[PDB]
Amino acid sequence: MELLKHLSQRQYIDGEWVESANKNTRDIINPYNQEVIFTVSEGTKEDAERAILAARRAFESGEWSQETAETRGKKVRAIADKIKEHREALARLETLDTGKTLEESYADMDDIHNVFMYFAGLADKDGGEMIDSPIPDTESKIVKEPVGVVTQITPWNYPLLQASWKIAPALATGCSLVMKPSEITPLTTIRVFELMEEVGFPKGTINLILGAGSEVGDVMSGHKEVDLVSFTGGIETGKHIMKNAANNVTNIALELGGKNPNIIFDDADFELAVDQALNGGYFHAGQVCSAGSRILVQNSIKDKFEQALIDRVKKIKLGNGFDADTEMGPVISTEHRNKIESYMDVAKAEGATIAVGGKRPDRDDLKDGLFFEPTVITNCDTSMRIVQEEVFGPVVTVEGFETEQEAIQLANDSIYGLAGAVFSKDIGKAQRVANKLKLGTVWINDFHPYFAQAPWGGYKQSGIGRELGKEGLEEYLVSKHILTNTNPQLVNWFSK
Amino acid sequence: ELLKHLSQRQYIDGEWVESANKNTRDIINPYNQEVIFTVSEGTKEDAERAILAARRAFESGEWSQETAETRGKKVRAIADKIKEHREALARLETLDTGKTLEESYADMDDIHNVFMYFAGLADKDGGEMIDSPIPDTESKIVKEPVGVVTQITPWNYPLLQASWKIAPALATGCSLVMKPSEITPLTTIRVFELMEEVGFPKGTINLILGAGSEVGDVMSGHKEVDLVSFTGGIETGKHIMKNAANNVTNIALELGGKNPNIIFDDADFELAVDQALNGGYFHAGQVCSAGSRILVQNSIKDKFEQALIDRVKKIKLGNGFDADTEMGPVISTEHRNKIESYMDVAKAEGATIAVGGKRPDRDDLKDGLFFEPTVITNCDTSMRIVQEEVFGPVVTVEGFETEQEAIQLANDSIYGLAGAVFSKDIGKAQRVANKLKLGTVWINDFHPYFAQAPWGGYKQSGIGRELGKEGLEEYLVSKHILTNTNPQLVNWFSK
Amino acid sequence: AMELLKHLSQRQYIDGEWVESANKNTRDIINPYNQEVIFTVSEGTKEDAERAILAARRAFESGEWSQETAETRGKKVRAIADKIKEHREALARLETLDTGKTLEESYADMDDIHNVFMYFAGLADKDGGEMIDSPIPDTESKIVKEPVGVVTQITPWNYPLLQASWKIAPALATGCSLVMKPSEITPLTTIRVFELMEEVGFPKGTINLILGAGSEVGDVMSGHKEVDLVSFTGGIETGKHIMKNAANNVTNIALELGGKNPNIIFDDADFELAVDQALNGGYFHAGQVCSAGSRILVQNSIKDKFEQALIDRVKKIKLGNGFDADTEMGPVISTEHRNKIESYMDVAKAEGATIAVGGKRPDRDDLKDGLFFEPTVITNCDTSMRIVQEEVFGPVVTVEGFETEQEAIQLANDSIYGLAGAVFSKDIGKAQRVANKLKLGTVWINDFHPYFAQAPWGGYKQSGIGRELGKEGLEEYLVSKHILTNTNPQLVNWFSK
Amino acid sequence: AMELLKHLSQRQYIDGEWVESANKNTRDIINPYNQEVIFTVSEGTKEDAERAILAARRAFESGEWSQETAETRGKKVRAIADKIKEHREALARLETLDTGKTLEESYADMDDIHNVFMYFAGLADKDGGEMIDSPIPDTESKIVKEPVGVVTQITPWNYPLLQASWKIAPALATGCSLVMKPSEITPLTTIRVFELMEEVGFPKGTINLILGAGSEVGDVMSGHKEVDLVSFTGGIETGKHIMKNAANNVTNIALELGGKNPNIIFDDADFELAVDQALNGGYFHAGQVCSAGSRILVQNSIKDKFEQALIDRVKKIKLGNGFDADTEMGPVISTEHRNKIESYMDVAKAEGATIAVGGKRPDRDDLKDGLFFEPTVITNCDTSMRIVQEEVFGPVVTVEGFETEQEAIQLANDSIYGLAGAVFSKDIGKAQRVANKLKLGTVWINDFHPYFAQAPWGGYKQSGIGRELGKEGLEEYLVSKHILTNTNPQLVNWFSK
Ligand code: NA
Ligand code: NA
Ligand code: NA
Ligand code: NA
Repeated sequence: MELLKHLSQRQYIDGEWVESANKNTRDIINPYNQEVIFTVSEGTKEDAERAILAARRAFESGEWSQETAETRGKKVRAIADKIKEHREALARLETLDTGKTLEESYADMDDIHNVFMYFAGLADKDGGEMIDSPIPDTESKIVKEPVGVVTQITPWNYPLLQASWKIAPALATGCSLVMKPSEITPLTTIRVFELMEEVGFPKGTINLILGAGSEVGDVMSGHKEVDLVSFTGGIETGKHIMKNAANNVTNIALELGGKNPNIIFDDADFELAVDQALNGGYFHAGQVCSAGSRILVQNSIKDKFEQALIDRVKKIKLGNGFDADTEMGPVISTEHRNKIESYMDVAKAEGATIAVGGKRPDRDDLKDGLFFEPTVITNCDTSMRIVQEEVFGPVVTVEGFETEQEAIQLANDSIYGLAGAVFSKDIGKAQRVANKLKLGTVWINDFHPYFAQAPWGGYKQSGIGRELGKEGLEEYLVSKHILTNTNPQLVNWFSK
Repeated sequence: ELLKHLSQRQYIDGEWVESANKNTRDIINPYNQEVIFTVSEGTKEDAERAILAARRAFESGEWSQETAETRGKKVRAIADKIKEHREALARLETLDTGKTLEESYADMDDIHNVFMYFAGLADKDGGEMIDSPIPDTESKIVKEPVGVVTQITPWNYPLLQASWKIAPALATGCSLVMKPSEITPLTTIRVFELMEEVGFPKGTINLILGAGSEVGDVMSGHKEVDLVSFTGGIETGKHIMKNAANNVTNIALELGGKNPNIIFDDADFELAVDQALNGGYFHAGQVCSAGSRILVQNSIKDKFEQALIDRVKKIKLGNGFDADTEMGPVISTEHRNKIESYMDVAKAEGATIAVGGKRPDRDDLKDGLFFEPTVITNCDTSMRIVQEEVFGPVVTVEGFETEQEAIQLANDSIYGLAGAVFSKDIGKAQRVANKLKLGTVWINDFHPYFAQAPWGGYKQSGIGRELGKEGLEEYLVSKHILTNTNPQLVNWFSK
Repeated sequence: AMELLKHLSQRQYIDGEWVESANKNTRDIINPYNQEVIFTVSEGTKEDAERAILAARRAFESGEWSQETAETRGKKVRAIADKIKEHREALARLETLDTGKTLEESYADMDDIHNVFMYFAGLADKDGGEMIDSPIPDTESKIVKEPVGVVTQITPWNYPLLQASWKIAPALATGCSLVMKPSEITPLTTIRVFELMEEVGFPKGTINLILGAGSEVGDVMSGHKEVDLVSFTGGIETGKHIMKNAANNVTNIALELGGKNPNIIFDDADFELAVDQALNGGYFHAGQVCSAGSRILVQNSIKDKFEQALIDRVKKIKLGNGFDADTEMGPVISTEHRNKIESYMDVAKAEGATIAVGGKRPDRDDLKDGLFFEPTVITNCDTSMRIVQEEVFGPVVTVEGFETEQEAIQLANDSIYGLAGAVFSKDIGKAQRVANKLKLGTVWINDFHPYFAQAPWGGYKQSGIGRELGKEGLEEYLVSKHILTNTNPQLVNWFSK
Repeated sequence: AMELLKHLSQRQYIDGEWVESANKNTRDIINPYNQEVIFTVSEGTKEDAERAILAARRAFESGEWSQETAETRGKKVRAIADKIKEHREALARLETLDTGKTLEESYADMDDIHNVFMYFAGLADKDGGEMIDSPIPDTESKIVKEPVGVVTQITPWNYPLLQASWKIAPALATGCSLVMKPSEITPLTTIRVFELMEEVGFPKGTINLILGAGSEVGDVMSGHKEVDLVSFTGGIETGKHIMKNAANNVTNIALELGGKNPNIIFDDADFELAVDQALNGGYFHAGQVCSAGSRILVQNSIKDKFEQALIDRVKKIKLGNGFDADTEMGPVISTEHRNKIESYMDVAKAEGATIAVGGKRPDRDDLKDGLFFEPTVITNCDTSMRIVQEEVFGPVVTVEGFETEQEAIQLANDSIYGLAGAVFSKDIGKAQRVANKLKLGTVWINDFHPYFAQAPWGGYKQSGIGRELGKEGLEEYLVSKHILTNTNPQLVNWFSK
């Protein structure tokens, strides 16, 4: 690729592109063919610490934290414009690094532009409140300040998208940040740091660490100079991060995936429900925190639905994300493919049926890549691990339900709470169901939509906090009550 | 006499019940160390049963789907019962905690106002309509009760801290399980009796009594809890947060502070002396926001120290029920011993105990848990006595030269709860206030808090806020409902 | 209620004192059920109104209420709420005696009035303004919300105390001083609420009650230089006059002027529900409701079925005394109003519309002395007609057909009004599409009539200006002030030295 | 700027087309520096204004802009902002040519205008309404915020493009259709911004520009039945007339009418700062500012010192061409306006005040052909005088003394106006006390003149109705609709079956 020839291979710490302190590197792979496409620095825990201290120094200097909100918004808008300027190259880089189709990558770049633009526009819209004090002769106000130094850890599935959800509000509010992308997908994050450097930020305001979570993650979540740890990734890693953050009573924001229900009533638009069940299950080979992996279909149409879904799954076009005909790319890594494979064994052992798929494809052009066939698992129930646990692959389970009440009970019967859908032409019924689902986002007759204007996050074990919207911006602010006594008098409680 | 009718049991799923193992605990009055009452000492199985009842009640919808307006009326009824029983409640609080009766009356007036504020807020939101960027879609954000909440309160202001938690939980439609400090359960039992009189669906409210070491882990680590709200010591709070991580549970923590009281040379001097005493010694300094760290400008430091010391010598110690008392005892033998151990630390580090620093030897104080009001001088920021929260009737005094030095010293702690700036130059006070990393800053005052404004800490003083609209938000969760009003097939996957 | 009258004040309330009219003029108040004089009250002069406004101003400038804490103001408003509930029975009876509506309707009003006061009591201390992130370095920018000032409040005869509560509650919660004048023909419950407010206690001049003819004191109330907001609920022609008067001092105006409210019924509506709600929309309080569903728009496919069902039910509506439990519809308010409704029947027929049922005064012996008018359905009409375009404010509905969803919307929006309306359909998606396109302040989906303190109420187009109820209602009683402090002021040195 | 004119449109913009007046009439535009005709534009008719309003209505109902996503509407408003910055130099020159103010003042306006459009671009998609916790079981209650509808916008001659931006930005951000008419004497930058908006692209009829006499088209713009909001910035007498016309259709009005703005200087103010800011308050744009500090209130203890210092500086103010870098104050806007200012000097003297300096046209050769009026200080005056009570809107200040903080507040509030004012004192607590008591929409503490898009601007009392700028400014362009859905509808069964 033309693009890689000019892309930085280094970390960005305190205004400089720097190698790892130990000079180590890591080879980055294209999951389509398992070929090494780039080599980047693999940073140390001391590099992460230096970045955090630089972020703290920059925060205390006030160069960004005391800049006007209006000016901060103009700089965030400049980032947005660079994303659009470089839309094609960024999308290509994301497809090369993550394997998803170019069309999916273009959608991400449009969303990223809009995320930065939304937060640019929100930057100067709310500085706090005046309170009508209950104490005569006092003035009470609540001022909103940037939370401080923030550490930000992003996942491999949508690297630049998830990075934008964190960077945009942090910069808009005046925070300093240290970001570490997934060790296996750093390309677009490196590129966005180049673009941010072009816009221009005070030294130490933005920092990029590259490397293994196992090497630098503990410093990023446990350092005393951090005010907020924002992590998007796996549940076990998230819980560890939160336990680390507790050592300094540090604010945490977590987005950890889900077991997202796709509820299809017998009065759904049937062909729409089939289309959206495929979309829910198989976009990005199901490697989506909000993938519709748990299909709940009304008993009366269950057989019809399974036959239609299976017939379509057999036609899904696997291939290179750069090829126009491809509908589904490979999964991200050998380890991840192996995990998906292990879940097939679990499903069968529990008594479920692998109705279609469940193996690596044999076709010659797919043999060198990390492909896994789109899969439908039938004859399963809520007690099963395959239904309860997040596989994060191109796999859906299908369960039947008899009544609206049973659909709700089954949908809520998981440890998760991120997103889900209800399909029915009876909008009143869909609305009743939506109000009873313990999910951060519920779609009525759709699957997948998210946008900067609305908060995204989970109930239960799917996370803590929200990203996007006004609530997303609030994670990056802290409230201070300043109370002035305008006619102070001695209390005279203690003897004189 | 009040005690003769007070319940001795836990309240679980609409019934007053003993501990599952029939264990009990004797409650002590710190003024004389006498046993005043005996209550059930619950088990982790009792706490679990309460959590499961709260969950069942939440899912039934009897409270969670009640109208917000009606929920507000019930919260207002609790407020009115607090006022109705103000006398008895104040007396119980002084008996249990040792603070003066006048301090307890002030608490009861505040508690009435906390409930009343949240009663009035209950029906004032609901969420937002969003202008969706996707044509032919409707986007709304609904605010729902967070769910089942566990609430753990401290021994210093038991009913006040209980009200900060109960009021928004009930206003929003949550179910709750509360556990007061094992050593100070009396007013919390009484408020449960009063809430039962108001009337709530079975399982909506539950009271567990017992050791944090026995039931705290289940209250913070149970899968059916959606929010853990804890007010207490830093080490316990960290543990609670680690437990809450097991189920990715929301946490709200209020953990105390090392709160600065910054006195400039242009402060109203007698006001600053009065407020330094108030900051340091109300409730024998057992206040999350006590002004234990006095920072005074160098040019008036000597004058200030002499004035403060002279006043400290006159502070009247005694029974909280006696009107002349200005400062009562500290809470327990263990707590007094901890304060005593800090005096040893201070001297070993090279600081000066300028006045106090020991138990008083006056006949009427000998049987109680008294500790003299104390001033520590000749200390600096590197010392443990300056950095660590003693939570007793002790203040340190450090000098500073410039406004910049005052800010640097004030911010040089792991904490961030509250603090004050005293200066007749309001512009200067405002500049300092904007630079202090504290949840509340008072200009020419010390101690004020109220339901209308959020309270909480930066840094290691906590996570989240109590009081105000932000306090209510801890008890809500957002749901984005997106309806596609003209759905079309995407036709991405081949047919 | 006649026993309640033995203790009710007959006077105005000005600057903390119950006072008669300056010229000792009075007015006899009538019960519309039997046209009997039930009470006599003071009929104030324009000088009395001026004295009340000046007292309100003096009180406002003293700060005793305007600078009271918001939390305390809220407690006082809550005290009023509690008095409404305490006196629910007597107030409901007084309202039925004065206005003629059923006692059950009056009880519902009193429950609502309690909730209005309680809502605003709870809202009183929940704002104060905002801190702005200033774009100018070394400045502090804040927006403080203050009471608007002195407010004049003019209420209608249909729901006197309810409409009074909508104005009084936010005015007191925010710290304004007010001067209220109820409809000259229905002052009873307003006098009573002033007695109750006095019991709670407010600073002298904070609340004032003028009694009398809009033709005598209305110009002073809308045109005085010391007034900051004129809030009027009533007829369109009077409202326009009030607004023109208010312009003389560039005074804020809040107006609620009624409507021609559509009740849109699709062929997939729950049919019996739609018939029930069309009756409710048309005939509660004899149709004397700002939001009455006087304009029924029914899908052509079910128009004949609907008209027959509605007409059959209208024939069964029970007319009588509002105090009698069997009564479903009381009389209209006055001779003048009944005559106006009657004149509309002539207009309808001359335009070619059909009076399908009703359209006259009833003859029954027990109804002959009262101001009764039969519930009426007008059919075979179209949007070009005066009977369809103009607000009759009586127990009368028109019925028009529509073919499509698009035509329903076009017809519903083809009026000068914009207050409220409904859409009936089991297809909630369709109902939502229609609701988004109706130019109305409130749209009900599968309901008719609901309003409550938590949500703003008011009209698009000629139905009004501004909103009452909700947070927006409170905002009518506030004014914003931007205070900008330069914390490091420097000379500009633009002009030569 | 004369080269810029060679490419500038001379026509109105109606329903997507640049068009002449229906009667082919034109108007010559003058440069106040030399009274030379610099451009000739169409002078539209009342039928042109009506056609624009009908086009705006048609466009609104088509939904092309009103139903466009808020995010996309914001992007288009941002595009306007970027064009203002792109064309900053030419626009600033055009504004100085048309209005006479200094080029440096015009550059500052263009920077502000960019920021106004950018603020509203960023606000466009940040609301939408509220979800309400309904008090009725089994109902859903929401408040949707919609564009108000069709808006007419009338701007003043002092800051034409700035005032235009305050109106255009929120109207387009919210999805309204608009019809704008700039001051007949200063249309240049408004024509230019319409060219720039056309480049960005809006649906046909969404934006319209009428050019002409308020006396010819103002009545249609304020009195047409298809208008939902009339937004006017200008003189008090015209504003009152506009409000009275708007009343004919119960149309929302937003007015900004100027003020008698106090500049309060305590004896503990930074003295040289107060002198600098008194000059700035009085004489920027030759005092032709809605918020000019024309009414100086100075503590008696320093009044003599202050008057002498102010007068000595006023004598040094440099008058000249706004294009010349040394000029500090340009000419006034027109012959009629200069004559009005002159007539006030006669009034002042007849009332017993002293013209301490200025009060006449300057004689210098390079100023003789222009509409210059000397910077003037009037002393020995009091609150009872017309010169103190009435807005001159020229390069003139009055000076009155006060003894105490209480007297400063009483005098400052003793006018019919309520737009802006300042308090100068190093005692910030005192300045805050005074600021809280001044009945003014904006109060500056130790500053004079600041305004910005982030904070609302507008007047108490006769200075206006409503606010421009900030979130409140956006709200003038929105309307609330309460949609209440009954999710389990049941028959009421009130009326007999
Ligand atoms: Na969670
Ligand atoms: Na913290
Ligand atoms: Na209107
Ligand atoms: Na006004």
